[PDB]
Amino acid sequence: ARRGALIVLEGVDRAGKSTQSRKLVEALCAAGHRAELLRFPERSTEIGKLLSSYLQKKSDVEDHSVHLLFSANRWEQVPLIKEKLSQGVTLVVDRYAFSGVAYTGAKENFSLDWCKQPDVGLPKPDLVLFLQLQLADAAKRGAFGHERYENGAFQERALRCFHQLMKDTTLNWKMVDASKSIEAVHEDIRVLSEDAIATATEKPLKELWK
Amino acid sequence: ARRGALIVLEGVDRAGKSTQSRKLVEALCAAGHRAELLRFPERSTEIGKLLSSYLQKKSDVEDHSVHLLFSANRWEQVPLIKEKLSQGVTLVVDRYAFSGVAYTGAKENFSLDWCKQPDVGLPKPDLVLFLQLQLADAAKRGAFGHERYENGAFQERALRCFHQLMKDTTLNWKMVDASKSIEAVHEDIRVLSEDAIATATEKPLKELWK
Ligand SMILES: Nc1ncnc2c1ncn2[C@@H]1O[C@H](COP(=O)(O)OP(=O)(O)O)[C@@H](O)[C@H]1O
Ligand SMILES: Nc1ncnc2c1ncn2[C@@H]1O[C@H](COP(=O)(O)OP(=O)(O)O)[C@@H](O)[C@H]1O
Ligand SMILES: Cc1cn([C@H]2C[C@H](O)[C@@H](COP(=O)(O)O)O2)c(=O)[nH]c1=O
Ligand SMILES: Cc1cn([C@H]2C[C@H](O)[C@@H](COP(=O)(O)O)O2)c(=O)[nH]c1=O
Ligand SMILES: [Mg+2]
Ligand SMILES: [Mg+2]
Ligand SMILES: [Mg+2]
Repeated sequence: ARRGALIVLEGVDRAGKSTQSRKLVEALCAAGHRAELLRFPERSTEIGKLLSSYLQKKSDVEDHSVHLLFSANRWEQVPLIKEKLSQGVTLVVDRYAFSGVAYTGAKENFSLDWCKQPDVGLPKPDLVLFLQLQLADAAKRGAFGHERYENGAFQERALRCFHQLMKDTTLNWKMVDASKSIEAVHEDIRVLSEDAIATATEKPLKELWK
Repeated sequence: ARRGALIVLEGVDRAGKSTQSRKLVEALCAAGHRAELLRFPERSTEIGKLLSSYLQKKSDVEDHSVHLLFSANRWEQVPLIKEKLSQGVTLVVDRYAFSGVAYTGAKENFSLDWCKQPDVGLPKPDLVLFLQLQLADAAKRGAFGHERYENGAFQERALRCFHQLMKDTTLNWKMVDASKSIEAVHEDIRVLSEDAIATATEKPLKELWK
């Protein structure tokens, strides 16, 4: 059976990830692909609830612990991800391990190396779209929410960490100009996704960062 | 202020860790030290409950996720551990990161390296007592419990992983002949502990595996 592709959308807050992930799944399904939507954090699980409470500031969680919970929250979906891909379903994922490293990396004394380790071995995305736009342009998209990390200084530090990660050529990173209109960004992402879905059927799923 | 020592007790199931940890705290306090008892997993926290449910077989947890939860369960106590040690309190800990690596390492496809990473940077123990005894002798101490890992094949594989870890000379590992009587084992551990408490006041707390 021809496997589905694992496509991840990354970027800072308000980059358009959730909008574009939803629209990409809709468009791929309308074009005859079997595509499904996933997101991280997956706030529905027991770990997910801990993470949601933390992000809402309803609880405080030690920084290393929360970093590990974010990773554990990905691992608990790995059996499902592998099964779906093997069944031929393409998975469009709103955030993945890259957000995990970039957001914890925005905290002092968290090396990129330590942050990556827990996620070493996850299913490696076939395509990582980075929805690029200036933080000042993202800032024009209404106001910051009230969750943790939703402030200018944290986003700036997370973006710099994403830039560091984009130096890993082991991954198929594709820059997307996320400053355009919702429909224009969508078309760019959809074309990239269709190419990746066709090529993913030619090579086995690999392991991230290993 | 003269810091307390961080003393960890490790070993296979039924090696006497919990008995000896309790008795060591009692004896140190009776000798005028400020010593407190800790254990991992710390089953009282939100993460701890997840871990307890898993160990009781009330739930299944993906292996990488549970490994990370075990580590997160240590990290969430790090601020407390650091504060207590700095206040001069010696902490006697029933299991730590070594058990975390040895038990997950008993599962195929879990490298020692990947298992160590989440715990890299925890407070480094001043003394790691390994309560050594043949698994066949441990087996004579009543019957195996009903929790996960409480069977001969898993314990054998975990012991082999502990042997691998004991090759790290970066740690002050001390072998204890845990086959002796409760009181004899206790005296050996108590003498080792008193020496370590005196020397811990001379050097700062370090970071594990880094
Ligand atoms: N291309 C775009 N131009 C303008 N506003 C946009 C664009 N894409 C999304 N938005 C709006 O910006 C906000 C953030 O979009 P969202 O998709 O939720 O981003 P993210 O998940 O990256 O935070 C929402 O109000 C959304 O409607
Ligand atoms: N030295 C010893 N000799 C014989 N039985 C022992 C000894 N130490 C502990 N035990 C008994 O063995 C069992 C396991 O001891 P415990 O301290 O709970 O070990 P652990 O925490 O390593 O599983 C308990 O019934 C305990 O009373
Ligand atoms: C997936 C993931 C998200 N995050 C953050 C990024 C966002 O600030 C936050 C909520 O995500 P969201 O913006 O997609 O709703 O979680 C981490 O800190 N680590 C992670 O592993
Ligand atoms: C601390 C720790 C324990 N364990 C295991 C060892 C025991 O089988 C189990 C319950 O511990 P206990 O024997 O000390 O009650 O948890 C792990 O698998 N990982 C860990 O990080
Ligand atoms: Mg979003
Ligand atoms: Mg015990
Ligand atoms: Mg390494």
